[PDB]
Amino acid sequence: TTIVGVKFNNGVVIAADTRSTQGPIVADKNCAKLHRISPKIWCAGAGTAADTEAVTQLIGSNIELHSLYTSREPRVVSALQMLKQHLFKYQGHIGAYLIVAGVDPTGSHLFSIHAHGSTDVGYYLSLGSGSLAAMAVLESHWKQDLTKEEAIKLASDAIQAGIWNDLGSGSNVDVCVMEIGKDAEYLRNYLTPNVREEKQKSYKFPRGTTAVLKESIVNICDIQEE
Amino acid sequence: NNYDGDTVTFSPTGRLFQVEYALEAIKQGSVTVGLRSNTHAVLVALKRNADELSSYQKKIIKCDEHMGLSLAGLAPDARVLSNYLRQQCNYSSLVFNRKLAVERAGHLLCDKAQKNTQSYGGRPYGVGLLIIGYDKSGAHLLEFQPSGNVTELYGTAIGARSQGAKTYLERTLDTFIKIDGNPDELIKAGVEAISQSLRDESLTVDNLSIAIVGKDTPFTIYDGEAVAKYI
Amino acid sequence: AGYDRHITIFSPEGRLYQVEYAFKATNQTNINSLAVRGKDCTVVISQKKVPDKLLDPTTVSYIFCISRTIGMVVNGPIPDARNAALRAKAEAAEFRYKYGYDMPCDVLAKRMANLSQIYTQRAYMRPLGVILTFVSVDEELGPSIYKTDPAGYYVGYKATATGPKQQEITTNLENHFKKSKIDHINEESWEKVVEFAITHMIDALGTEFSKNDLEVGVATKDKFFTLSAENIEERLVAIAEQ
Amino acid sequence: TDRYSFSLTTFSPSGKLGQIDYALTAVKQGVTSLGIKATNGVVIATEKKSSSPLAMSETLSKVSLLTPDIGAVYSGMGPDYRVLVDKSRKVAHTSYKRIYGEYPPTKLLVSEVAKIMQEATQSGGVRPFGVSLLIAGHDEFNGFSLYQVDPSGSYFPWKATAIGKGSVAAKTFLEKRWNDELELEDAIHIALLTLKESVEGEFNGDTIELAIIGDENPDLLGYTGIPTDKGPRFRKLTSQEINDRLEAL
Amino acid sequence: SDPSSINGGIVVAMTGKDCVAIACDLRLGSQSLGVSNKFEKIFHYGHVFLGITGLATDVTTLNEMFRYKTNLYKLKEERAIEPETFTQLVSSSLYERRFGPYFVGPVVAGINSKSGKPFIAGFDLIGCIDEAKDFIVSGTASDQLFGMCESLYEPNLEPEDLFETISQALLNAADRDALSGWGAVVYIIKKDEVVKRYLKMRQD
Amino acid sequence: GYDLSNSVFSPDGRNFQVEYAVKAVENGTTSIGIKCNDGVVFAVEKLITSKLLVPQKNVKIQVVDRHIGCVYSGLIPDGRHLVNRGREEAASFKKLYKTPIPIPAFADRLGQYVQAHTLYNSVRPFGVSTIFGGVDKNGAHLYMLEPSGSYWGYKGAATGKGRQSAKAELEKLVDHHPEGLSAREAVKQAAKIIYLAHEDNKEKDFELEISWCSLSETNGLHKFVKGDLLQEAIDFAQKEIN
Amino acid sequence: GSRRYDSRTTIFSPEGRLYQVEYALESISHAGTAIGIMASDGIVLAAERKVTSTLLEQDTSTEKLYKLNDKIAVAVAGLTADAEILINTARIHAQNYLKTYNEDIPVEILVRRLSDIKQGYTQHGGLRPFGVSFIYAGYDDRYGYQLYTSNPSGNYTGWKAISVGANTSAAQTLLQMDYKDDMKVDDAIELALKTLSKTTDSSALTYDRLEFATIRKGANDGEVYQKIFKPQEIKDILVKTGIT
Amino acid sequence: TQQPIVTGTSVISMKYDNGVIIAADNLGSYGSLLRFNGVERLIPVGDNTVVGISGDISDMQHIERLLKDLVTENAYDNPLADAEEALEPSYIFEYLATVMYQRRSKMNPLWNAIIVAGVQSNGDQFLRYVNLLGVTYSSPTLATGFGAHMANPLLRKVVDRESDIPKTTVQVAEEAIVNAMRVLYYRDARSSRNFSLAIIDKNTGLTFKKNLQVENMKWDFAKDIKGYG
Repeated sequence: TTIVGVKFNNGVVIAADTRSTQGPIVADKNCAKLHRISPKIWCAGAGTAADTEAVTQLIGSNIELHSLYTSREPRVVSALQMLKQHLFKYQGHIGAYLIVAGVDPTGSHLFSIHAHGSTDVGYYLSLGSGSLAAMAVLESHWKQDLTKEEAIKLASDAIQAGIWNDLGSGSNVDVCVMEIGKDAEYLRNYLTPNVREEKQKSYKFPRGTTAVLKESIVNICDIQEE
Repeated sequence: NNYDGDTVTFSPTGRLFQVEYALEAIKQGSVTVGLRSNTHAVLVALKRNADELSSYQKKIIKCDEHMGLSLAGLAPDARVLSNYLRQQCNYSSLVFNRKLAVERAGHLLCDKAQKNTQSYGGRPYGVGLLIIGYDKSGAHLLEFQPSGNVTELYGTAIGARSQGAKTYLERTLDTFIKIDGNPDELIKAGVEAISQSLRDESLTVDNLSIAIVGKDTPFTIYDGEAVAKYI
Repeated sequence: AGYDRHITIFSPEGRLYQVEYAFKATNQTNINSLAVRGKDCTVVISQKKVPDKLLDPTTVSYIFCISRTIGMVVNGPIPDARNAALRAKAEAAEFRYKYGYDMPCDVLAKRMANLSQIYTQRAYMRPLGVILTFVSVDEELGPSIYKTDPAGYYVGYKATATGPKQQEITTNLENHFKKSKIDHINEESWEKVVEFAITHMIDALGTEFSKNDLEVGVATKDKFFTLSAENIEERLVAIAEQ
Repeated sequence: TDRYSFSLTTFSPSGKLGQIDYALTAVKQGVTSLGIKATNGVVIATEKKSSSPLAMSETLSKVSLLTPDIGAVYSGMGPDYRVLVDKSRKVAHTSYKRIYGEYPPTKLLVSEVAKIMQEATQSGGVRPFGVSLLIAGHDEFNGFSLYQVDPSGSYFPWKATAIGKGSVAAKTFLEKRWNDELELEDAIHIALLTLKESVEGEFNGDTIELAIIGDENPDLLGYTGIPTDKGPRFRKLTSQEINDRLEAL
Repeated sequence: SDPSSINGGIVVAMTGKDCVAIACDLRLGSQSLGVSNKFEKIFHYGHVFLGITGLATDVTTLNEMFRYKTNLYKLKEERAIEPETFTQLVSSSLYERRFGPYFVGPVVAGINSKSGKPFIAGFDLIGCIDEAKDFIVSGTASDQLFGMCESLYEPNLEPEDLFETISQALLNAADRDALSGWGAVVYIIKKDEVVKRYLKMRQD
Repeated sequence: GYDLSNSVFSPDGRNFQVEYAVKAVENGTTSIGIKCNDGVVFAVEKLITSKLLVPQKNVKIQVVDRHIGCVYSGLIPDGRHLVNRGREEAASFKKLYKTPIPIPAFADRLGQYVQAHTLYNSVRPFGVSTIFGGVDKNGAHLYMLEPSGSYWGYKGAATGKGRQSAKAELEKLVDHHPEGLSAREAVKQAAKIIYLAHEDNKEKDFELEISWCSLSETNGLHKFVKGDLLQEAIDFAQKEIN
Repeated sequence: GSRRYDSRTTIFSPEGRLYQVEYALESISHAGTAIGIMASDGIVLAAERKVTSTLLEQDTSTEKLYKLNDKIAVAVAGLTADAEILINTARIHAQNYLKTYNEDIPVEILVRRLSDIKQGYTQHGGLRPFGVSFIYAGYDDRYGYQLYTSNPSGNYTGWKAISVGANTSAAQTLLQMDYKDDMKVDDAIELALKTLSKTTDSSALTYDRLEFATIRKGANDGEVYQKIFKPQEIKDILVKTGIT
Repeated sequence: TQQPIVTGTSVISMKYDNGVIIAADNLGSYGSLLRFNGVERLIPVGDNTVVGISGDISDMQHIERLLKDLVTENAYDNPLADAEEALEPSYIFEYLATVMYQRRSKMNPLWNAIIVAGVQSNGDQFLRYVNLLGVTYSSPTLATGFGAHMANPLLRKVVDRESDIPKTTVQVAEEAIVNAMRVLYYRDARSSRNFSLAIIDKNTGLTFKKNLQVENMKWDFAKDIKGYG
């Protein structure tokens, strides 16, 4: 689980992997860790999966409210503030590790929030358990004033290096590019690392190979005519 | 009921008529007289029976061993207020290790009246209290109204025919201020004071109720054959 | 029933007399206000009058600072003025707290409007008898004026006036934007907009002014300020030399 | 202290609740609004009015957004409309978007709002909101739907209807004008034509507020690369569009 | 020890082609003592199927809880509930008990009747929609199942081939387990009609 | 029947309740507040109703925290409640911010509390005029507080029955000293104008109370005048009016 | 203040009585006719809509008929707004009983619970009653088919045949004359349509103004099929009986 | 719950024929780090009572507040209610006492030990102790903290019983308190050279002698021994 948020002058690109694990078991080869606080404010979550989705749920509802009240497009910091509050109160019993990225009529933005209520700023943030491996690449190759081509590159390659130096990372690489003054593009499966090899023989079995002890029919379809 | 009804209204006269109604509680009350020298305070209360088989209804409530109150008006209201006063006197003994000052308790009582005069569904209390006590600043006699007015006086009265007592005290005013260290004289002067406020209701030795507080004497209530020395 | 108008309940005409009566208590100070939009500023003037000398003139005010960018000008009794001012300051603090940026004027107009609605839906609330003018310079909407009233209704404006004789001022503003053919004065310095405003006020009310007879509030970018009498005097002198 | 907990609404002796009668009179006092249900969309139209001609009317709305599929439009009291729109959004999110994570069907929401009206009729310390609302929306199981919620707290589904003071005439016009198959284009022209009988004042796209629950707009979505989610089916038409349709009558 | 492991119990669910399949064992015991071999863990609301694993009492409690709600949904919207919205519903009701949590795993299996789409979803203790289009497992032998299923599965199976696959996947995993095995039921869920077959499988 | 409650309005802008409270205040005794350069000087007329009273044993001027004097007229018990409330609020500010409350801040608090009693059927508006002021670090200030929940700044304020006389005399005192006078010199003036405001009241005899909060003589704390100073003020007035 | 304006609507009259209840009953005779006829094979609930326009949609309309549970449905007559609250409360009670006993609620229990709720408003609180009348059609195994009516007081009575709303007395006489002790659902349908045809305020009785639902023992071995008909099926059975 | 975070050292005091002396050293310790210097732990309340508060500076601030509040409360009313209804040492004592006890009972203690030192309106000595348990006791010599058994032995060696007080003169008392501050500064690891001193007399009231230095030390003989032996 590695999430990179890379800031550049024309917007912000935020990228993540799609393996979700449950301990040594890989729970899911495909989920999307990229959530939508708003159409223009995407976030990604690391840490406890349940705790990530449910909170982005809660505040996405709340910010939609707020935006309809002010008849104005949402802010990045609106979301960030709501989050901070809500987490601080359980005093870190909710483990959320979110990169909140977004454009608005004030520019591009990139924030990180911890599971206690801490928040940091940078042009350049990395979260999750593979964060370390991403950070390593990200500091040698980064420079101010990237374009969107460059930034996309850098994000995706940091994610693979996470895949190849972290066991919790692995899968397709999803990216979302949010630029100022344009609709946000979801580049899902931008780069596919690792395809499953072809089984050497099929394992389809003939009919009647298992036994049936009895059988019955029940129809959940409807309650009845006559 | 035009402006007369309710403890929330005005009153194009600037008034409220509930207050005056409650002061009628004083008027239909029996007379009581309080007077203080600089070393003793004395309350002389005219108890009153309902009939001959009935006894007399008490009029002086001990609040503390240096502090006393006597009611004039509705008994049931007097009962709320007396409990309250004892409560904060024991409070002051507890928290500050200090006797509760008279001057102060008047103000506490003031607010407690004010707020049933504030809210709708309250009422003004229909009892006026005379509160005597002897503290570190000496003797004190306070007059408490249904309005919530507390006043400090040398000697005062409330009840029916309260005026006839005030005139008496207006003549004998500078007499009882100069008498100090002789409580007996003050008590006799109060008996004579309340003689002027009889309806041919003669002073008996169980109709008169005396209570004193001194420099050297805790608060005491005399009744029965303790009052015969003065009658 | 005999009660339709001691509580907030419709009449046989389908109406709220009570709220009407609220509108009939906004003209008791008989202060007038005039507010216009510059090009990068917003300007509002109100009368100041003291009935006696033994008042201190400084404390007599009707331009109340709510936010650092939103000024509030009140028409109607001063007790209700103060209650409204307090309301609004509370909401402003709370917006900054929960959303991480200062309250927009639009949002404040609506919040206060909804509170108004609540005062005319509960049977034991008395409505405010104040019309509030919110002057701001926004960076998303530009200079703006929003007017709310005791009903809980609000509307935007190009310019607006309030007071008992504010029809005169309406005439003035109407003719002005008739000639200009555009919804705001094109002036790039806030001073001259103060000047223009005072000119229309002298024309409209028919009476000349002095530094102690005026009160001026200006919303520039990222700020709100009020002028003191000394600076108001200077504006008056520069009017004669136009 | 407070003791307004007894209802201010009672039965009249002749059988009725007097207060909703007064409120329904108040609805024929306000602006005129109408809604037509087409086969492939719904159109809602209303008049913009202000106290003064120098007041702005672009910073003011009478067609409000509850959900990206559901809009409302009112005839009656402005102040009452404003708070109740907010409350509708409120309970739409807390009881369908936290429990199923998505927006409510039109009908579900209609009932959600009818309860708020109902508890403005019950429970001392209140009087009814003096509005009629058209709740136009689209859900994926009953298609396009148009409802009217009244001051009483009832609703009715309609095929086309009008509210406000010009309602009697408008409804009689829509009686012929409605057809078993109507195109959203044709319904737009029809709604303008009817509300033109209703309006005395200047007639432009700047005074006629038009909104359609038509078809989805991927451009109003605010993002791309998701084919699974689609755009709002609601759209507010700004003045430019409406100015063409003045001419296409 | 940990509550889920006091019964055992497992649920496997597969998508096929134009069909899904959900299956469970029937063992319900307390730790060593196997108590009942007639306890269904798959329930159904309309034409969503709900399989549930983990702590015993939570199985039943969640079951009636969901009943209450889906009854509301039908009386109101006058339609049966679609498996997708039921997925959201499961998530919410789990997260309502975040402190004093539930100890369960739901598996949601259904077919959209509006497009004919197989739809499966997974859950664990507090919530967390587990997205798949391949298969979902839960229970206390989810390991054994994950291995079995990943090997045998072949995308877009036929309904009867799906039956064979899921049967074997369940049987061998269950006799590699100590908290499962007493009997098994397989639901082959078509688009029109649902077949319930109990499997003959070794007792202990 | 719009005289029945405070939450009613009338189509005349009137809320008869609150106007009637002023007539309760018109029943109180003269009370003056002289704003001087150095501080404030309050004085109250204390009627001696009977020869049974204890003189100089009842205060109608009470201090809040230690630098804000409060003197009220109208209903003595009711004003007493108001002062108690203001002390609660003062102590709250002092705990929360570690500084004795400013006088304008105090003004906000009391004004809000009295304004509150007109928004609910449940309560009765207070029938008292208050005059409160003192020295804080941003200077001496003076406020007079209406039973309506209105207040303004003042260079001299008065209330009571002999308010007629007092206001006129204060006008003169600001015409004698347009740059002001000393709080030292103002003791004698308070004596003077109370005496002059007792000819409308010349049924009785009275006792004069004076108190002051000035920076130059009490070091910014609210103290009472006594002794030779008090008696000298008495004599001053006495000779003027004879 | 507030005692000033208090109207006191839950006090007695000199009659020993409650005006508000009477007034609610009065206002329900302004509302539509709803009819319940119990056959030996099922129950017919037939309700006549109050509003009808060629612009009204009557195809999503179930304004009068509501399912409380999939054994018990009601016909509603009175204030719709108040009725909605009670309907969802009823469903919640049904699910609660189902929750704690895991067995479907008898008709008895539900009718009474709702009656108690109505009783609470008249008993205290100063509130006005909920002005609704319910006809409950239900099937339970203990008493079989059960027909009930309850009124704004919070009182219920069982019936063999009943009418509520407008022209209660007229329809009741009709039902007397035309009732059989055992009937079919078809015979019952016929009688219901006819009674509404002789009591309808418009000269003609039409499918687009009829709401019509049944609960039938067509479904066998202790299953009951509820049916809320489509107006197009109501049309056909309206031509069967020869009204149209 | 609450435990010592920032702490002062010790308050010492004694009775003499016409009043009391009380003194405390000026230190705010943060453990070994002597983090705050010039911090005063004697607080005058009234003009004949000095209240010396030991334990935490944190809780000490919030008691400092309440003393001032009590003065305010007491001053409220007639001008005779601050001349001669003024606070007394025995009143101030009880107030501090009660509040501390009730916070100990709620299990969130005000962690201090307090000495209240003064003379009465009656003209009597009053020197008393309260702490974070609610224990109260009076004695002719008192201390808190580490000086409960370091300085106090010396002071109790001058005045053993209450009948030797009229034999002890104010300047002998003076000597003893200086001497005991010297001993504290020697043999205790958290101690400051600065100390504040107050003398409460019943014939001239409170005189507050601030920022005395401890002088006349002995260090001469730490060059005649070496090593550990």
